[PDB]
Amino acid sequence: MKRTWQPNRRKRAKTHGFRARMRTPGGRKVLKRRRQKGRWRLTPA
Amino acid sequence: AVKKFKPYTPSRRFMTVADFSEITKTEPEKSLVKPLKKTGGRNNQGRITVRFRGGGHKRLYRIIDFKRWDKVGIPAKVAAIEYDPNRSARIALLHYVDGEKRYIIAPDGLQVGQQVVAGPDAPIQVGNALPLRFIPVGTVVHAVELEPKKGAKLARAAGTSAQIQGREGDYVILRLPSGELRKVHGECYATVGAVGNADHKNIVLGKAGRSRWLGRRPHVRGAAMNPVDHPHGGGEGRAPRGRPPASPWGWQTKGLKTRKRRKPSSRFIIAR
RNA sequence: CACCUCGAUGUCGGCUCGUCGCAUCCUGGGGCUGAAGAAGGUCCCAAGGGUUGGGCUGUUCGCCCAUUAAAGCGGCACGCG
RNA sequence: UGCGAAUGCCGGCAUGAGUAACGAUAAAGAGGGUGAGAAUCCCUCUCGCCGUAAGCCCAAGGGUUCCUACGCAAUGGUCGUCAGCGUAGGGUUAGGCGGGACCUAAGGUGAAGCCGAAAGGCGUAGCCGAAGGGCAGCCGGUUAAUAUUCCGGCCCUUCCCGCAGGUGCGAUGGGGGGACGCUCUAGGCUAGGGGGACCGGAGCCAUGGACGAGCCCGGCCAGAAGCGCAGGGUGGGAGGUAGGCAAAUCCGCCUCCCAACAAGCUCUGCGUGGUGGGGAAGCCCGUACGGGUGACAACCCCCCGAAGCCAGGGAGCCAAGAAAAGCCUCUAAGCACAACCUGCGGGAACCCGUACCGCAAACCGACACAGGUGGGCGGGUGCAAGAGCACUCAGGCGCGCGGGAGAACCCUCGCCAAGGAACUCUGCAAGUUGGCCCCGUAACUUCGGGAGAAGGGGUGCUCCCUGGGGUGAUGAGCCCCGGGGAGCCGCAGUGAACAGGCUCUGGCGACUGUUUACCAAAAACACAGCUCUCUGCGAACUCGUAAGAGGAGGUAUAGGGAGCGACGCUUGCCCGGUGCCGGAAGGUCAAGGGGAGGGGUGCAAGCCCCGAACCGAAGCCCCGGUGAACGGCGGCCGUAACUAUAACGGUCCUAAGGUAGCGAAAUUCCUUGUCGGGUAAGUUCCGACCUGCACGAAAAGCGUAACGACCGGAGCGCUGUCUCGGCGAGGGACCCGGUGAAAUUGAACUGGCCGUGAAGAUGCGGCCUACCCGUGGCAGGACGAAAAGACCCCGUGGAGCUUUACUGC
RNA sequence: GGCGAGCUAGCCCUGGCCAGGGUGAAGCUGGGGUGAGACCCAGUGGAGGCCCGAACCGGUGGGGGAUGCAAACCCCUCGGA
RNA sequence: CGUGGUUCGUGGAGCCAUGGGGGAAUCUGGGCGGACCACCGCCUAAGGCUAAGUACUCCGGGUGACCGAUAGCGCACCAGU
RNA sequence: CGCGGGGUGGAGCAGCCCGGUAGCUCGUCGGGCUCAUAACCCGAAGGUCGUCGGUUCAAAUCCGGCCCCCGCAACCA
RNA sequence: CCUACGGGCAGGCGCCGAGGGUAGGGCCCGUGACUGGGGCGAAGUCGUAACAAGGUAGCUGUACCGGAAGGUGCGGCUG
Ligand SMILES: [Mg+2]
Ligand SMILES: [Mg+2]
Ligand SMILES: [Mg+2]
Ligand SMILES: [Mg+2]
Ligand SMILES: [Mg+2]
Ligand SMILES: [Mg+2]
Ligand SMILES: [Mg+2]
Ligand SMILES: [Mg+2]
Ligand SMILES: [Mg+2]
Ligand SMILES: [Mg+2]
Ligand SMILES: [Mg+2]
Ligand SMILES: [Mg+2]
Ligand SMILES: [Mg+2]
Ligand SMILES: [Mg+2]
Ligand SMILES: [Mg+2]
Ligand SMILES: [Mg+2]
Ligand SMILES: [Mg+2]
Ligand SMILES: [Mg+2]
Ligand SMILES: [Mg+2]
Ligand SMILES: [Mg+2]
Ligand SMILES: [Mg+2]
Ligand SMILES: [Mg+2]
Ligand SMILES: [Mg+2]
Ligand SMILES: [Mg+2]
Ligand SMILES: [Mg+2]
Ligand SMILES: [Mg+2]
Ligand SMILES: [Mg+2]
Ligand SMILES: [Mg+2]
Ligand SMILES: [Mg+2]
Ligand SMILES: [Mg+2]
Ligand SMILES: [Mg+2]
Ligand SMILES: [Mg+2]
Ligand SMILES: [Mg+2]
Ligand SMILES: [Mg+2]
Ligand SMILES: [Mg+2]
Ligand SMILES: [Mg+2]
Ligand SMILES: [Mg+2]
Ligand SMILES: [Mg+2]
Ligand SMILES: [Mg+2]
Ligand SMILES: [Mg+2]
Ligand SMILES: [Mg+2]
Ligand SMILES: [Mg+2]
Ligand SMILES: [Mg+2]
Ligand SMILES: [Mg+2]
Ligand SMILES: [Mg+2]
Ligand SMILES: [Mg+2]
Ligand SMILES: [Mg+2]
Ligand SMILES: [Mg+2]
Ligand SMILES: [Mg+2]
Ligand SMILES: [Mg+2]
Ligand SMILES: [Mg+2]
Ligand SMILES: [Mg+2]
Ligand SMILES: [Mg+2]
Ligand SMILES: [Mg+2]
Ligand SMILES: [Mg+2]
Ligand SMILES: [Mg+2]
Ligand SMILES: [Mg+2]
Ligand SMILES: [Mg+2]
Ligand SMILES: [Mg+2]
Ligand SMILES: [Mg+2]
Ligand SMILES: [Mg+2]
Ligand SMILES: [Mg+2]
Ligand SMILES: [Mg+2]
Ligand SMILES: [Mg+2]
Ligand SMILES: [Mg+2]
Ligand SMILES: [Mg+2]
Ligand SMILES: [Mg+2]
Ligand SMILES: [Mg+2]
Ligand SMILES: [Mg+2]
Ligand SMILES: [Mg+2]
Ligand SMILES: [Mg+2]
Ligand SMILES: [Mg+2]
Ligand SMILES: [Mg+2]
Ligand SMILES: [Mg+2]
Ligand SMILES: [Mg+2]
Ligand SMILES: [Mg+2]
Ligand SMILES: [Mg+2]
Ligand SMILES: [Mg+2]
Ligand SMILES: [Mg+2]
Ligand SMILES: [Mg+2]
Ligand SMILES: [Mg+2]
Ligand SMILES: [Mg+2]
Ligand SMILES: [Mg+2]
Ligand SMILES: [Mg+2]
Ligand SMILES: [Mg+2]
Ligand SMILES: [Mg+2]
Ligand SMILES: [Mg+2]
Ligand SMILES: [Mg+2]
Ligand SMILES: [Mg+2]
Ligand SMILES: [Mg+2]
Ligand SMILES: [Mg+2]
Ligand SMILES: [Mg+2]
Ligand SMILES: [Mg+2]
Ligand SMILES: [Mg+2]
Ligand SMILES: [Mg+2]
Ligand SMILES: [Mg+2]
Ligand SMILES: [Mg+2]
Ligand SMILES: [Mg+2]
Ligand SMILES: [Mg+2]
Ligand SMILES: [Mg+2]
Ligand SMILES: [Mg+2]
Ligand SMILES: [Mg+2]
Ligand SMILES: [Mg+2]
Ligand SMILES: [Mg+2]
Ligand SMILES: [Mg+2]
Ligand SMILES: [Mg+2]
Ligand SMILES: [Mg+2]
Ligand SMILES: [Mg+2]
Ligand SMILES: [Mg+2]
Ligand SMILES: [Mg+2]
Ligand SMILES: [Mg+2]
Ligand SMILES: [Mg+2]
Ligand SMILES: [Mg+2]
Ligand SMILES: [Mg+2]
Ligand SMILES: [Mg+2]
Ligand SMILES: [Mg+2]
Ligand SMILES: [Mg+2]
Ligand SMILES: [Mg+2]
Ligand SMILES: [Mg+2]
Ligand SMILES: [Mg+2]
Ligand SMILES: [Mg+2]
Ligand SMILES: [Mg+2]
Ligand SMILES: [Mg+2]
Ligand SMILES: [Mg+2]
Ligand SMILES: [Mg+2]
Ligand SMILES: [Mg+2]
Ligand SMILES: [Mg+2]
Ligand SMILES: [Mg+2]
Ligand SMILES: [Mg+2]
Ligand SMILES: [Mg+2]
Ligand SMILES: [Mg+2]
Ligand SMILES: [Mg+2]
Ligand SMILES: [Mg+2]
Ligand SMILES: [Mg+2]
Ligand SMILES: [Mg+2]
Ligand SMILES: [Mg+2]
Ligand SMILES: [Mg+2]
Ligand SMILES: [Mg+2]
Ligand SMILES: [Mg+2]
Ligand SMILES: [Mg+2]
Ligand SMILES: [Mg+2]
Ligand SMILES: [Mg+2]
Ligand SMILES: [Mg+2]
Ligand SMILES: [Mg+2]
Ligand SMILES: [Mg+2]
Ligand SMILES: [Mg+2]
Ligand SMILES: [Mg+2]
Ligand SMILES: [Mg+2]
Ligand SMILES: [Mg+2]
Ligand SMILES: [Mg+2]
Ligand SMILES: [Mg+2]
Ligand SMILES: [Mg+2]
Ligand SMILES: [Mg+2]
Ligand SMILES: [Mg+2]
Ligand SMILES: [Mg+2]
Ligand SMILES: [Mg+2]
Ligand SMILES: [Mg+2]
Ligand SMILES: [Mg+2]
Ligand SMILES: [Mg+2]
Ligand SMILES: [Mg+2]
Ligand SMILES: [Mg+2]
Ligand SMILES: [Mg+2]
Ligand SMILES: [Mg+2]
Ligand SMILES: [Mg+2]
Ligand SMILES: [Mg+2]
Ligand SMILES: [Mg+2]
Ligand SMILES: [Mg+2]
Ligand SMILES: [Mg+2]
Ligand SMILES: [Mg+2]
Ligand SMILES: [Mg+2]
Ligand SMILES: [Mg+2]
Ligand SMILES: [Mg+2]
Ligand SMILES: [Mg+2]
Ligand SMILES: [Mg+2]
Ligand SMILES: [Mg+2]
Ligand SMILES: [Mg+2]
Ligand SMILES: [Mg+2]
Ligand SMILES: [Mg+2]
Ligand SMILES: [Mg+2]
Ligand SMILES: [Mg+2]
Ligand SMILES: [Mg+2]
Ligand SMILES: [Mg+2]
Ligand SMILES: [Mg+2]
Ligand SMILES: [Mg+2]
Ligand SMILES: [Mg+2]
Ligand SMILES: [Mg+2]
Ligand SMILES: [Mg+2]
Ligand SMILES: [Mg+2]
Ligand SMILES: [Mg+2]
Ligand SMILES: [Mg+2]
Ligand SMILES: [Mg+2]
Ligand SMILES: [Mg+2]
Ligand SMILES: [Mg+2]
Ligand SMILES: [Mg+2]
Ligand SMILES: [Mg+2]
Ligand SMILES: [Mg+2]
Ligand SMILES: [Mg+2]
Ligand SMILES: [Mg+2]
Ligand SMILES: [Mg+2]
Ligand SMILES: [Mg+2]
Ligand SMILES: [Mg+2]
Ligand SMILES: [Mg+2]
Ligand SMILES: [Mg+2]
Ligand SMILES: [Mg+2]
Ligand SMILES: [Mg+2]
Ligand SMILES: [Mg+2]
Ligand SMILES: [Mg+2]
Ligand SMILES: [Mg+2]
Ligand SMILES: [Mg+2]
Ligand SMILES: [Mg+2]
Ligand SMILES: [Mg+2]
Ligand SMILES: [Mg+2]
Ligand SMILES: [Mg+2]
Ligand SMILES: [Mg+2]
Ligand SMILES: [Mg+2]
Ligand SMILES: [Mg+2]
Ligand SMILES: [Mg+2]
Ligand SMILES: [Mg+2]
Ligand SMILES: [Mg+2]
Ligand SMILES: [Mg+2]
Ligand SMILES: [Mg+2]
Ligand SMILES: [Mg+2]
Ligand SMILES: [Mg+2]
Ligand SMILES: [Mg+2]
Ligand SMILES: [Mg+2]
Ligand SMILES: [Mg+2]
Ligand SMILES: [Mg+2]
Ligand SMILES: [Mg+2]
Ligand SMILES: [Mg+2]
Ligand SMILES: [Mg+2]
Ligand SMILES: [Mg+2]
Ligand SMILES: [Mg+2]
Ligand SMILES: [Mg+2]
Ligand SMILES: [Mg+2]
Ligand SMILES: [Mg+2]
Ligand SMILES: [Mg+2]
Ligand SMILES: [Mg+2]
Ligand SMILES: [Mg+2]
Ligand SMILES: [Mg+2]
Ligand SMILES: [Mg+2]
Ligand SMILES: [Mg+2]
Ligand SMILES: [Mg+2]
Ligand SMILES: [Mg+2]
Ligand SMILES: [Mg+2]
Ligand SMILES: [Mg+2]
Ligand SMILES: [Mg+2]
Ligand SMILES: [Mg+2]
Ligand SMILES: [Mg+2]
């Protein structure tokens, strides 16, 4: 039946994308955290 | 005055529709003087703050003239009477001799063709607006202002009206549709006549759908809920209130008065 | 009563399949009778086999209808998921 | 710092086991080819399956999967020469398609401005924001692979410059327009389709007949201007003007005068059109796909005909149906050797996408997963219609293990003598019924219904006669509705497929609807409708610290809260307690005021601290009201000229002692109450009685036509439900070849009885029985597996919920 | 303290979809009727949380499946349309 | 008056800070020495700056009765993969 | 079996707490008024306090046992 | 089969048809747990509604209420 993942390029960017992450102070920390952990990708591709 | 139907379906058996004979040639609803786009929206910033709303036919707003003193002296001709979905009353299209067009909330009797006008002048006749002080004591009026220059606010619902009971000082004593005895400033504009379309109160929606067209989603009793979410939810099964009847938010809902006591408005009132 | 089982021994009734006990419902053999005969009563021997179909109720049970040689009681984790 | 246990942790390898499985029962067979190797790759022929698809085209998502060469270790549920797999090379071409150098929608963001300890929250304009508005490309050819993109043909847009001709030009501003619902629908077209005795075309005569008005195949597509046909849009002129936040000559309003029609003007659709292009079967070529010929192909009439086009078309209706730009008009600054408008000519025209999958082996589901995924096309014949059903075209597929065998048992199917619900918790299940036309149809009813009630008859083919309509000329032909008559055949004519079993009677809910995604669809929720109550508008109420916002651009015929729940007849008594409402008195009451009087220290002025009276809110007390407010609504005893019973009476208590109606009930404990009905028999069902353990009037009372995949009772019909089984079919099970899991598992050389044992022994005692090892089967035992029992208790363990528990906010 | 409404629930903006058949409300026109009416009848008309039934949305009963094709599926049946 | 800070939890509760109300003085002015008064003393509020001694280790180096690939950082190896 | 309440003239209720006093209405009996009955008025009688024990100087009263009566309870199972 | 054969009879088919069967209606009668009132019955119970202002003038149509007669409201009649 209909499962939970329903890919949608715009939604993904609008929700987890770099710019969205930079607006909220909470988001900017997610970046700070990932950057400090040395992630190769700060944001979903 | 009110249409019946033959029971050729259940619900049609009890269903009742408004009479639209008063509606002078009409359908398109006069762009320019309105409509504006009306923002159907059931919440505030995110959150529902009035339960059980949403859906129901799309609707164009008619920007109506709740301040007639806007054009004192200038007479106008009643061009049309039309259906306004945003209110119980019906609206009249006014052709001012200025060439200005405006919708007025149509009073009972108002016939297409009549001249109408507003001002201290103005012949006390249905359709005309005046400051309250210049209106004969005892005359029935509508679309009243509550404070001078702040626009009409009282007696606008289909069938309603206020009565002028007397004057005292800069104020006059009105009897409002509610039955309340109110002092209002004599400078406040009113308009002679009662509102009209007074058979409105006698329509029978007939079916659930009809309520839905009007944007009214099903309303559920506290009784039908659980304690988590209403003072009346619980039991096993059916259950009296087991407390003084309450609203979802805890307050009592049978008689418990709610008007703020120390309200400055207090010294201008005197009834039910 | 609280002894094994609560890091699990699935619980009524029905169905299916039975097997065993005899304190025997029928059939077989007996004694006694307040046993003329026929039919019973009561006790003794006997477990080979047999021990119906339906209405009512989830029912076990029981009541009832129509039969029958008889429409037997119990045990098997109130046998058997 | 020493391991055997922790349902320990990581890893490795075992057991079950050559066992279950190999993923839809649409299906396969042979020949030839390739190759080290072939049921599995290529080719041919035969067979089967999809065809409102299982074919084709878009949008998402995916991101090389695309084409080609080489290749098979792994991935492929087997095989593999094959592949969506490994290596390499190639492949995506736009002024007109989509999106962007356009518009705005919800919403988002946000100069101004407002609020907030910080973070930050709001917010007019503006800006962002699309599958909506606007906007210029059609047909065909070409590649192994792209094409409205390259090409060929025909056609068009904007921008810059210039030439000419025209006009007061000129905007972010004014105005118009864009511009809008649902249902039904006219005319005329188009797409699409059928037929043709006409036109073109290779061939064909088998097997008894046919050289025939035979069989088979095809008979179009695009196209500017002009021209037709059909529609859409639109009145013209003059005068006045104070309104459209400046100004208008524009729009609005008034007057007058001319058209009232689409006349004209304008726009669109379709036809036609210079020209351009396509062009079957069959046969021949080799494919792995295509290519030649047919060909100088023909290229035409008739019919059916859209849900699509003319489109802003028409009618009706109520629930009353975006915005903004493009566009046109108006003027403002400004400029008017400007500028704009028209025509012509020359130049200029950018960024991104474009492969391939796309109902699926390439997307979402760990999988080449029987699930899920939005838009368009979706041919033919028949069946009343249709996107239904059967078969079939184009196209695409036989589902990535096979070969045998013919047991039990299982699944999915077909049939059954006599009986026909005797089955069972229950007709569960299955069967019966079944489409269309006609006849015909009850109680009751809210007059609509109930109705497809029920129950019946007809149903094919042949010839003859005949009515009406459409399209054509009235006509023929073609198409469409029929009507009458006489006959033919079978067991059977909706001959296959798709297609109600019916009735009677209770309970609950009025009704259509809604719900526990994944054990409950219901008598639960909702619902129109009735009542109570709050709310005068900066409304109440809700969200928020606030600003702010919803309410509502609403205003008591409105909005919030609560209960009840269509409709009918109704809805009694109690205000003592609790709630709410009212009450300027009185009692009590905090801070504060007030200070009579007292205390500490100073030599003293003083400083400092207590402190009575009395004056001080809400709240509470107190006095009243209030029942569609929380709620409540009696006990014992006696009595009538048979008996029995008690209309009547006595007494005790209450705030008042249950009215109507109903009642062994979705409520009745005793209980299968008693009586009557149904049945041969009735713990249930229906009617009734009233002894109501423990009905009763808006947590409504009693009824009610219609409605229900609700729950109960009965009958007819029909049956494999059953007496009571039997046979048959296919997919498994079984054997062979290929691949090959799992939970479980202290180790095992693992028998019966009677005992014993922590009380239910393969493992101890006695006796009995018993050669070693498997295979197909059954399920009594291994207190069999699974899950650290959900029940129960325990823990001064947790959590949701309640309130006149405590204490806070 | 952050992350989530790409599932699911509600609402907001903008689009799309619902084969075919049946029943036949009002209104309208006509006829009758009356002092005038109500009203009756015929045709026309085409209303409805109306009927039958695909798509589509469902999930009623049964059977199968239960280390599944599937961590909700398949078949028959059924509800709305 | 309401609170915080200090060992101080309203305590005999001073001191320092301050949301509210009232509200001065400039050396004989003011604060403090734990309620308050006297006495005796200490100190100058309502402006600001100020090295060093102190904390930490992304980074570099030196050491080890520190590990030695199930250890040691999650990573000795193209791992925050 | 549990828990609470109760038994008092003929009927129905007090008095039991706080020991010494049995009280109320109705009924019963006698007498009035009426022709008569009832209503009404005047008089009166009638109970050891369920029963058996115990406490006390004294028990309806305080305590215990039995007997009945009313009401509640009997849940997970 | 018979002829006196372009005929008759036998025999075959068809129509209608007594009635039987299936189904649904209509009227009437009998009967039924139980239930409604009614009539009648020498000396039963409760009250007093009416007849004399019947001791609240009566009666009345309706409406509500009450063991019961009845009472009350609204309007009417006088008998
Ligand atoms: Mg779906
Ligand atoms: Mg994922
Ligand atoms: Mg996942
Ligand atoms: Mg998108
Ligand atoms: Mg920062
Ligand atoms: Mg990197
Ligand atoms: Mg937000
Ligand atoms: Mg209403
Ligand atoms: Mg509700
Ligand atoms: Mg609930
Ligand atoms: Mg919640
Ligand atoms: Mg609550
Ligand atoms: Mg409650
Ligand atoms: Mg209850
Ligand atoms: Mg024990
Ligand atoms: Mg013990
Ligand atoms: Mg165990
Ligand atoms: Mg014996
Ligand atoms: Mg014996
Ligand atoms: Mg014998
Ligand atoms: Mg004998
Ligand atoms: Mg004898
Ligand atoms: Mg039964
Ligand atoms: Mg028995
Ligand atoms: Mg029994
Ligand atoms: Mg036995
Ligand atoms: Mg037992
Ligand atoms: Mg037994
Ligand atoms: Mg048992
Ligand atoms: Mg079982
Ligand atoms: Mg069982
Ligand atoms: Mg070890
Ligand atoms: Mg050990
Ligand atoms: Mg095995
Ligand atoms: Mg096997
Ligand atoms: Mg196998
Ligand atoms: Mg197969
Ligand atoms: Mg293949
Ligand atoms: Mg091929
Ligand atoms: Mg893509
Ligand atoms: Mg690749
Ligand atoms: Mg390929
Ligand atoms: Mg190859
Ligand atoms: Mg390989
Ligand atoms: Mg392989
Ligand atoms: Mg596989
Ligand atoms: Mg090879
Ligand atoms: Mg490849
Ligand atoms: Mg395209
Ligand atoms: Mg573009
Ligand atoms: Mg540019
Ligand atoms: Mg843009
Ligand atoms: Mg924009
Ligand atoms: Mg800030
Ligand atoms: Mg913001
Ligand atoms: Mg905004
Ligand atoms: Mg568009
Ligand atoms: Mg458009
Ligand atoms: Mg374009
Ligand atoms: Mg092309
Ligand atoms: Mg291609
Ligand atoms: Mg080109
Ligand atoms: Mg010029
Ligand atoms: Mg000028
Ligand atoms: Mg504009
Ligand atoms: Mg048409
Ligand atoms: Mg065409
Ligand atoms: Mg055509
Ligand atoms: Mg020819
Ligand atoms: Mg030739
Ligand atoms: Mg021949
Ligand atoms: Mg020829
Ligand atoms: Mg042809
Ligand atoms: Mg043709
Ligand atoms: Mg064509
Ligand atoms: Mg053409
Ligand atoms: Mg004009
Ligand atoms: Mg003008
Ligand atoms: Mg102006
Ligand atoms: Mg003009
Ligand atoms: Mg025209
Ligand atoms: Mg054309
Ligand atoms: Mg043309
Ligand atoms: Mg040509
Ligand atoms: Mg040519
Ligand atoms: Mg060709
Ligand atoms: Mg190839
Ligand atoms: Mg229109
Ligand atoms: Mg703009
Ligand atoms: Mg101009
Ligand atoms: Mg040009
Ligand atoms: Mg492409
Ligand atoms: Mg492509
Ligand atoms: Mg494709
Ligand atoms: Mg699918
Ligand atoms: Mg599909
Ligand atoms: Mg599709
Ligand atoms: Mg496909
Ligand atoms: Mg594929
Ligand atoms: Mg596969
Ligand atoms: Mg699949
Ligand atoms: Mg997949
Ligand atoms: Mg499904
Ligand atoms: Mg079609
Ligand atoms: Mg078809
Ligand atoms: Mg036919
Ligand atoms: Mg059909
Ligand atoms: Mg089909
Ligand atoms: Mg084919
Ligand atoms: Mg195959
Ligand atoms: Mg397969
Ligand atoms: Mg068959
Ligand atoms: Mg049979
Ligand atoms: Mg038979
Ligand atoms: Mg039968
Ligand atoms: Mg039986
Ligand atoms: Mg039975
Ligand atoms: Mg059942
Ligand atoms: Mg039944
Ligand atoms: Mg069935
Ligand atoms: Mg059959
Ligand atoms: Mg059927
Ligand atoms: Mg008929
Ligand atoms: Mg009918
Ligand atoms: Mg019925
Ligand atoms: Mg029928
Ligand atoms: Mg029939
Ligand atoms: Mg035939
Ligand atoms: Mg004709
Ligand atoms: Mg035509
Ligand atoms: Mg003709
Ligand atoms: Mg005929
Ligand atoms: Mg026939
Ligand atoms: Mg049917
Ligand atoms: Mg009933
Ligand atoms: Mg319902
Ligand atoms: Mg739904
Ligand atoms: Mg659902
Ligand atoms: Mg569920
Ligand atoms: Mg659940
Ligand atoms: Mg507001
Ligand atoms: Mg608003
Ligand atoms: Mg209200
Ligand atoms: Mg309810
Ligand atoms: Mg109800
Ligand atoms: Mg009541
Ligand atoms: Mg009373
Ligand atoms: Mg009360
Ligand atoms: Mg009171
Ligand atoms: Mg009260
Ligand atoms: Mg009060
Ligand atoms: Mg006072
Ligand atoms: Mg004080
Ligand atoms: Mg003081
Ligand atoms: Mg002193
Ligand atoms: Mg006082
Ligand atoms: Mg009180
Ligand atoms: Mg008083
Ligand atoms: Mg007696
Ligand atoms: Mg006698
Ligand atoms: Mg006597
Ligand atoms: Mg009495
Ligand atoms: Mg009661
Ligand atoms: Mg009663
Ligand atoms: Mg009754
Ligand atoms: Mg009964
Ligand atoms: Mg009850
Ligand atoms: Mg009987
Ligand atoms: Mg009976
Ligand atoms: Mg039952
Ligand atoms: Mg009882
Ligand atoms: Mg009730
Ligand atoms: Mg009750
Ligand atoms: Mg009630
Ligand atoms: Mg009822
Ligand atoms: Mg329903
Ligand atoms: Mg149902
Ligand atoms: Mg029966
Ligand atoms: Mg069978
Ligand atoms: Mg077979
Ligand atoms: Mg094998
Ligand atoms: Mg052995
Ligand atoms: Mg043993
Ligand atoms: Mg031993
Ligand atoms: Mg042994
Ligand atoms: Mg063996
Ligand atoms: Mg074996
Ligand atoms: Mg076993
Ligand atoms: Mg087995
Ligand atoms: Mg176990
Ligand atoms: Mg445990
Ligand atoms: Mg605790
Ligand atoms: Mg969502
Ligand atoms: Mg479609
Ligand atoms: Mg539609
Ligand atoms: Mg229709
Ligand atoms: Mg007429
Ligand atoms: Mg008609
Ligand atoms: Mg009509
Ligand atoms: Mg019609
Ligand atoms: Mg419907
Ligand atoms: Mg229906
Ligand atoms: Mg149906
Ligand atoms: Mg349907
Ligand atoms: Mg299902
Ligand atoms: Mg369900
Ligand atoms: Mg099942
Ligand atoms: Mg199932
Ligand atoms: Mg169906
Ligand atoms: Mg269906
Ligand atoms: Mg402190
Ligand atoms: Mg303390
Ligand atoms: Mg502290
Ligand atoms: Mg001090
Ligand atoms: Mg201060
Ligand atoms: Mg000083
Ligand atoms: Mg100091
Ligand atoms: Mg100091
Ligand atoms: Mg200083
Ligand atoms: Mg300083
Ligand atoms: Mg510093
Ligand atoms: Mg340190
Ligand atoms: Mg370092
Ligand atoms: Mg070492
Ligand atoms: Mg290692
Ligand atoms: Mg390591
Ligand atoms: Mg090593
Ligand atoms: Mg490190
Ligand atoms: Mg590691
Ligand atoms: Mg690395
Ligand atoms: Mg007594
Ligand atoms: Mg005493
Ligand atoms: Mg007396
Ligand atoms: Mg006396
Ligand atoms: Mg005693
Ligand atoms: Mg004594
Ligand atoms: Mg409990
Ligand atoms: Mg009859
Ligand atoms: Mg009688
Ligand atoms: Mg009688
Ligand atoms: Mg009297
Ligand atoms: Mg009287
Ligand atoms: Mg009287
Ligand atoms: Mg009289
Ligand atoms: Mg009366
Ligand atoms: Mg009565
Ligand atoms: Mg009484
Ligand atoms: Mg009177």
